[PDB]
Amino acid sequence: MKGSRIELGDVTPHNIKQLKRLNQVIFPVSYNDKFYKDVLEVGELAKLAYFNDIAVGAVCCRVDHSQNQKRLYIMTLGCLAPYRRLGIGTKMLNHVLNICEKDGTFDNIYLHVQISNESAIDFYRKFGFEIIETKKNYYKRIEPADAHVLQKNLK
Amino acid sequence: MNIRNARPEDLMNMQHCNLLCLPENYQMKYYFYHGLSWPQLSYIAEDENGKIVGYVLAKMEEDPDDVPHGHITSLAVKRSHRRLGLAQKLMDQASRAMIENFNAKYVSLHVRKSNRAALHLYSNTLNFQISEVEPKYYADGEDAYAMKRDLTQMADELRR
Amino acid sequence: NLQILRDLSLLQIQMRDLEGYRETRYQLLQLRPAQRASWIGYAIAYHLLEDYEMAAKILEEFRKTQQTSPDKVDYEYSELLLYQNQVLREAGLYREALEHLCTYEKQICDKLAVEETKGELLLQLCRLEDAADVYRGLQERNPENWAYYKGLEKALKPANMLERLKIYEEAWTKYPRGLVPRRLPLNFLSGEKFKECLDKFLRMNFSKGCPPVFNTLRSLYKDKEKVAIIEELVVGYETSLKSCRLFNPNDDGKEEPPTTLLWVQYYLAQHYDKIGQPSIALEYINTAIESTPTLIELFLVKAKIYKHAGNIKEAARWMDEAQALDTADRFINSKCAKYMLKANLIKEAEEMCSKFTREGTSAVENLNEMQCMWFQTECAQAYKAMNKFGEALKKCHEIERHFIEITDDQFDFHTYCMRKITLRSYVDLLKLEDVLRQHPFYFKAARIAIEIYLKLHDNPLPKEELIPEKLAKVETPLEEAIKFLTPLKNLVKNKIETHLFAFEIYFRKEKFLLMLQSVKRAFAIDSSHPWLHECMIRLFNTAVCESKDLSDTVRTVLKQEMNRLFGATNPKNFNETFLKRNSDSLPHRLSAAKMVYYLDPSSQKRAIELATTLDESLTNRNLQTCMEVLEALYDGSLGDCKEAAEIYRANCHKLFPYALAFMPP
Ligand SMILES: CC(=O)SCCNC(=O)CCNC(=O)[C@H](O)C(C)(C)COP(=O)(O)OP(=O)(O)OC[C@H]1O[C@@H](n2cnc3c(N)ncnc32)[C@H](O)[C@@H]1OP(=O)(O)O
Ligand SMILES: CC(=O)SCCNC(=O)CCNC(=O)[C@H](O)C(C)(C)COP(=O)(O)OP(=O)(O)OC[C@H]1O[C@@H](n2cnc3c(N)ncnc32)[C@H](O)[C@@H]1OP(=O)(O)O
Ligand SMILES: O=P(O)(O)O[C@H]1[C@H](OP(=O)(O)O)[C@H](OP(=O)(O)O)[C@H](OP(=O)(O)O)[C@@H](OP(=O)(O)O)[C@H]1OP(=O)(O)O
Repeated sequence: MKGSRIELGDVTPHNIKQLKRLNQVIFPVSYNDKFYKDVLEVGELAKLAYFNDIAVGAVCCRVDHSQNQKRLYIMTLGCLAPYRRLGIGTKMLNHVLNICEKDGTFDNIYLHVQISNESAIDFYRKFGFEIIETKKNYYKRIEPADAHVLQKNLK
Repeated sequence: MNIRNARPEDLMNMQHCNLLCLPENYQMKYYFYHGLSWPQLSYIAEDENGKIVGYVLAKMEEDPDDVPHGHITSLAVKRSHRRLGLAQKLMDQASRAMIENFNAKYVSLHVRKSNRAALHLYSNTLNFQISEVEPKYYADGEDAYAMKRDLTQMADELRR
Repeated sequence: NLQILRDLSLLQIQMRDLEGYRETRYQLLQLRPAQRASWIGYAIAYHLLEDYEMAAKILEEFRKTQQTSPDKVDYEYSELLLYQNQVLREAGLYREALEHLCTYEKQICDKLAVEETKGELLLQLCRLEDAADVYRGLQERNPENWAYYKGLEKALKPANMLERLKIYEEAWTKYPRGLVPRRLPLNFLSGEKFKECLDKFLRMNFSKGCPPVFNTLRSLYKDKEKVAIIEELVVGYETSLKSCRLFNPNDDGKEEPPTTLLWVQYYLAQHYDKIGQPSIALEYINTAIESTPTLIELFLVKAKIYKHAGNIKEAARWMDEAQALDTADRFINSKCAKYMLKANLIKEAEEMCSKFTREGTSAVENLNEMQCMWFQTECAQAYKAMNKFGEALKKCHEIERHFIEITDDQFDFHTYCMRKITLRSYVDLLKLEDVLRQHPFYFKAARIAIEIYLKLHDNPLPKEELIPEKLAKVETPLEEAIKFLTPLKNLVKNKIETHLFAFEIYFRKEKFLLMLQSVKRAFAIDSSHPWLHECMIRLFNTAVCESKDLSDTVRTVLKQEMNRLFGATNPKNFNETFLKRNSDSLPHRLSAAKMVYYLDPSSQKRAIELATTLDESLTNRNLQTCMEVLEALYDGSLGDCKEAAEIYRANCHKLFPYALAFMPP
């Protein structure tokens, strides 16, 4: 805990272009402008992750209402390729979980993972995520078009 | 960089560094007011060629219903000279000049709620405390943080 | 009769009649001798007349009637002693000023001004043992001031390079956060002692993550020995940092974050830009951008490489890229508009400054009200580059109108600084308002105005508003140019451009006694100036073949001081003497070639081969001179040479592969 050079920050209208530049560098899929308009209206579920005071990663979430239960869908979570294996994704994902036990009304945590990114499954598996559903034809143009559904039960 | 006490010949270059990076600008006769009322409180930073790269404009708030306290009017560093230690070293020279010239008990300022660079300076390094959130204090409707830094632990190390 | 003598002195200190001001404050003293404003107004009237040995005896008879007063303030009395100590130092009385300081040093609140004058007085009295214990106490208060290390070197007086370093080496262990004591040894060390002292400077700043590690070390780049030490050190850092995550492959510490390799590539992108190799400067900065694409400092440097290489339209593209990332920093917004104005994009730059201004007005109208002189200079320069000479004269007249505001802004401080005793800063304000227009923002605005009025004489085409079309259609362009020159001729005399701009105004008015006066002052500053040579060749030529239409008392006195300035020759052998003394400097070679065509237009082919020299033995063969040689082959200063101005453009394109001035059509 002592000596932290990793910290999080709020997505602001004055740094929203950094959030879009982080997304298109890291993820193969693209997001329209209406995605980046809703992310300014969420609050503390959208965080920019910093490392030595430069922005190297981000997390975006939204509140879901499906299957008669309150879920939280973690859409984007990742950091840059030169800055991995350094603890950025552990700090980002613990921030999402800290909101969940503080509220207590949440029922689920889920996200879709590509079946080719086997490094990302082994990161989420450590925090309690299970493979509950295998989608097919989820992504359109990418070479792996399948997608697992990784879920975490809070109750 | 040379950190030294600002003279009236340096005031016209401090307005140029203010117009260059801060959205809350002042006239020239405001600078000639801070340099003739509290000359010892305004400091600057400069390089080998003599151009100003940072400044601190500070004052003492003249109010009779309370203890004497300092006020930070402005602070900026050119982006070519940021992350050099230049602004903590400019606020440390100005807070010491409030203690030994006017016997200030604390120092206050206003900072925007989204100014992340200045929040990490005042809270994590200069140890300012958030006193009052002021709503719609600025021209684009943004809320400000009123901050306070107690100048009594710093006054004990000068007498020691 | 008060308030008729009070405001009369108030407008006398404004217009600076110090003999009529001293006679007015003398009557106020004999009418109101009890007020503290009547004594300190009478002593300032002697400090401005440089009569220090009577101003020191009015501050003494005022001081002894002040400490006994029951309404004494501790701050208004310490500022009187610190001003009385200053009159004693300007009179040369360095002995009885230290005696005056050591008596009252416990009644003065400002301990910075007490220690700095005491450290100065103990040097002029040769008391260097007690002086070095003042400068060590000043250095503990502020270890970032350069004046406290030059006072230590003047008191300890080191002999060799080894014990001179011990002044700065003590300050490293005593102040581990100071940056000044670790940077000033690099100015005088040399060889292996320089290398191992620079090595502990660069590892400290790369691991910390300071972006201005280059902007500190930029002053010691004019040396060919010291550059090759930095060039081998950081390239050795960059090689091992992407192979073992360490600065050296042999030292035993913990490994480095990926941030450290990012900041060594950031140094070697500005390093090769300073050397003049923009192909490698762009190659390093693009590798850094492909790691962290949201770091704003990587786009301010890529836009600085293209500006130095000659592509200001490509440089303004990346300043527009960097402001998109963070839209609250006014620095990357104000420098982006500065790069838009350099690319002649005035309307694109006005919508840029509209992002950070008032809602209820325009973007350029707000910056005129906020005294923004850096924006009204680049707009005045860009309108001149687009041949909008009327619009450019509007901005140069608004900068001059800013300087009329500031000299009238001192009017509410003559009464204010006598009610509050702050007499040291008030006298420094009065001396500033005499030399206010020697600021650099006035010279770069008066240069544009005179150069436009010189073109309007060669080729003619509340308060009151300024209309751009009324300004350029003026009947006396050289009489409006002399109003921009009259303050420069008084206050800015150390610059050679002040006297040479005085030549061009009087050369077009045929006033030979003033053309001789201005060329004599410019000769005593830099006699090997290329622009000065084009003035005296044009002076000697209009005294040989233009000897009939002058007065007899004028033509007799002229020829005496010419032969004092150059030997018993014609103007043609003065050009060959100038050409042979400095033939390896390219700007002098163009100034000699433009005059060997001016004296006789039949020698055109020798004039072209002089100016189009491009071998590597030349000095100042950079972009800014080769662009000036090429534009002289277009403007007719070397004759009709359209065939020769195209083989030169294709030769200069191999030297500068990024510039837009040498791009092929
Ligand atoms: C299907 C889809 O496309 S879903 C989109 C998922 N997001 C992305 O793909 C973007 C980035 N992808 C990644 O996989 C990133 O590496 C992320 C998300 C793991 C970033 O998190 P990181 O910064 O790497 O956290 P970090 O690795 O430091 O800590 C997590 C711990 O889990 C372990 N771990 C993490 N990755 C791995 C891995 N490939 N293999 C084995 N163990 C791992 C480590 O033990 C690590 O501990 P450590 O820091 O002491 O080494
Ligand atoms: C006017 C007022 O009273 S408040 C408004 C002040 N700001 C403005 O007007 C806009 C211009 N902003 C600036 O010029 C600068 O960013 C300033 C004044 C905020 C400070 O910048 P610097 O000159 O780099 O200050 P400095 O390096 O001494 O700050 C030290 C600490 O401040 C923090 N800090 C400084 N800059 C940053 C930054 N960009 N991001 C995050 N933290 C920062 C850090 O915690 C740093 O600690 P460290 O030295 O251990 O790394
Ligand atoms: O913005 P200013 O305070 O007026 O200083 C600028 C600026 O220097 P800074 O970046 O430190 O502020 C220029 O840098 P850029 O405009 O290229 O970003 C620099 O130019 P160089 O670093 O390339 O040398 C120099 O310009 P100049 O070379 O003319 O001195 C100077 O400009 P002025 O002092 O003349 O205004």
